[PDB]
Amino acid sequence: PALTKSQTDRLEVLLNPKDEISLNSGKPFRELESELLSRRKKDLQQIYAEERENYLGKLEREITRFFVDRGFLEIKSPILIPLEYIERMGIDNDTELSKQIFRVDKNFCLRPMLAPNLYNYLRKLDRALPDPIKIFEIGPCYRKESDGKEHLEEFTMLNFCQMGSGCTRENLESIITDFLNHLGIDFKIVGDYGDTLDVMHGDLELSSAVVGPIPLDREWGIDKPWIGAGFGLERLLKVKHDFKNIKRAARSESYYNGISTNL
Amino acid sequence: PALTKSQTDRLEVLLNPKDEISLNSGKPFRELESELLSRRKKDLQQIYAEERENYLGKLEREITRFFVDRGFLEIKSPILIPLEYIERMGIDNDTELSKQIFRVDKNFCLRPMLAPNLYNYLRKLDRALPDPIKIFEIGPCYRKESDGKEHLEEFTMLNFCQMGSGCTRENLESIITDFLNHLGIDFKIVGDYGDTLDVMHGDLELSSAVVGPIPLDREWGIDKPWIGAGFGLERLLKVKHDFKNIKRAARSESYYNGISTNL
Ligand SMILES: CCC(=O)NCCCC[C@H](N)C(=O)OP(=O)(O)OC[C@H]1O[C@@H](n2cnc3c(N)ncnc32)[C@H](O)[C@@H]1O
Ligand SMILES: CCC(=O)NCCCC[C@H](N)C(=O)OP(=O)(O)OC[C@H]1O[C@@H](n2cnc3c(N)ncnc32)[C@H](O)[C@@H]1O
Ligand SMILES: [Mg+2]
Ligand SMILES: [Mg+2]
Repeated sequence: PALTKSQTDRLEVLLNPKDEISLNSGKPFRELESELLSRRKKDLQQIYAEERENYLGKLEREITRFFVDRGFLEIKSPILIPLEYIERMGIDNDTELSKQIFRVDKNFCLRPMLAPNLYNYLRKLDRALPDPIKIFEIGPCYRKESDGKEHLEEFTMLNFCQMGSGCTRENLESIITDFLNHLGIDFKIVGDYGDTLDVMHGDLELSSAVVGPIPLDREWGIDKPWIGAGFGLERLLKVKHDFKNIKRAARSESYYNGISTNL
Repeated sequence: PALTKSQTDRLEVLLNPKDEISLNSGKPFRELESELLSRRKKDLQQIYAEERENYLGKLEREITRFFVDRGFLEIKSPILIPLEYIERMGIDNDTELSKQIFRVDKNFCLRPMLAPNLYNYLRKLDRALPDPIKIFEIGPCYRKESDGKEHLEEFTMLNFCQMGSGCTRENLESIITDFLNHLGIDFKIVGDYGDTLDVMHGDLELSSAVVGPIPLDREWGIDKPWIGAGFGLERLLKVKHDFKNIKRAARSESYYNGISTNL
């Protein structure tokens, strides 16, 4: 008897990429399930005995080393930010991204992006640090999505930026290229001062990158050239580990390093 | 002319511990301010030229290494959790901690603690990992406080726990002792199965620790012995760097590694 769709969904939860297992084979569900449970338990046992690191934490540490070694200051700014920051980012209540904001009190929200806080750091550090000013942050961001296969409501962004000298399109592309080649992730940069560039892996957007200046800058007290880009860590993990579903790369109680925890 | 209280507040923002500067000295405000601005800019310049690491990120990486090296699995679980988890933690709407929860939708909240998610991981991993099960998480937690000098609304917790064999009071105390002596933080353990222990630095609570089992366990499908403790990273930093105000240790736009960013 062929497998049901429910049975197949269950096995797919337990399936890891390159299991090299045959589903249309003849063996009963009970046996296919038991084999996969056995392998996934062995996977968790191996992690526990050997490395013990979470993929998302580990990627964050690897990205952090990359940017610190190339002259970028590590920032840790608030996750809960004023709603006023969202309007000052030019996100009107009429816009689609405005519908995606998780509001917290009358006055606050979960940040949907790193830009507002990094803008403020750029302005502030310009009074203390020599040109060029190079900073980055990694951390949680939040957007209400009709999520599915490549959007999470709770995700993790990297944003880096440089302000002052050396803020060219060529340098932005070179940093992106060095970064992704260091992680071992395949990509192409797609796009036409004011440039928006998308870093794609096939149809999947890994990053939006910007070559400033842009008019928004003056709302944040910024009047120098700048370059920057934002990457989703879960997307990077999804590509790197060949997960079919981005939920396998998320902060989660249902997956650990892409392995089902419902065993 | 003596300094005003406002002037003194301003200088205190710029003052770092062991500046060895004399305020009741005779020199005008303008000059004292200029000296401190100069030193704080030099501090940021030194960080930028040399290490480039944020203290909170760096402490997290150091704590992570400590626990991974001693057999604990690194967890990264959701920050946004179901409100049902809070009631199942035995936090009634009549309780004070219930007033402190940041609600997000009808159904979700920002986690005020790590326990509910770690409970779920303990139950799940018990089907896969050999006894004893040893896990930890580090990350953001949220409580509405009348904050002041030692509470933040947005803070960072470490929680570790062990379940199964070896779950004794002596072992819990030994792990706490090794951890704090590794960080170089002075402490005493204060307290009388079911034990609550507070780890104190003078009057400042660094941790609450628990020797299970306790009755709550069965709401989470846990029926084995366990031990665990939760530490605030910002409190640890405050003690370690001798900050007078915990805001200097927080995720912030006003302080970087305890140095004012308003220069
Ligand atoms: C100082 C300002 C600065 O430095 N600006 C430069 C940053 C420009 C860009 C600016 N940072 C920007 O916001 O784009 P995005 O909303 O498309 O998000 C960027 C990336 O986040 C990931 N991402 C976005 N939403 C999600 C989601 N719901 N789930 C998972 N990953 C996501 C995804 O990888 C996407 O490509
Ligand atoms: C599986 C369950 C488990 O493993 N349980 C063991 C954990 C027991 C204990 C359990 N984890 C517990 O919740 O106590 P707390 O609310 O007093 O918070 C603990 C610590 O967080 C810090 N802390 C708490 N609130 C704040 C704040 N508003 N600002 C800064 N630091 C804070 C502070 O260091 C405090 O000592
Ligand atoms: Mg985009
Ligand atoms: Mg307490």
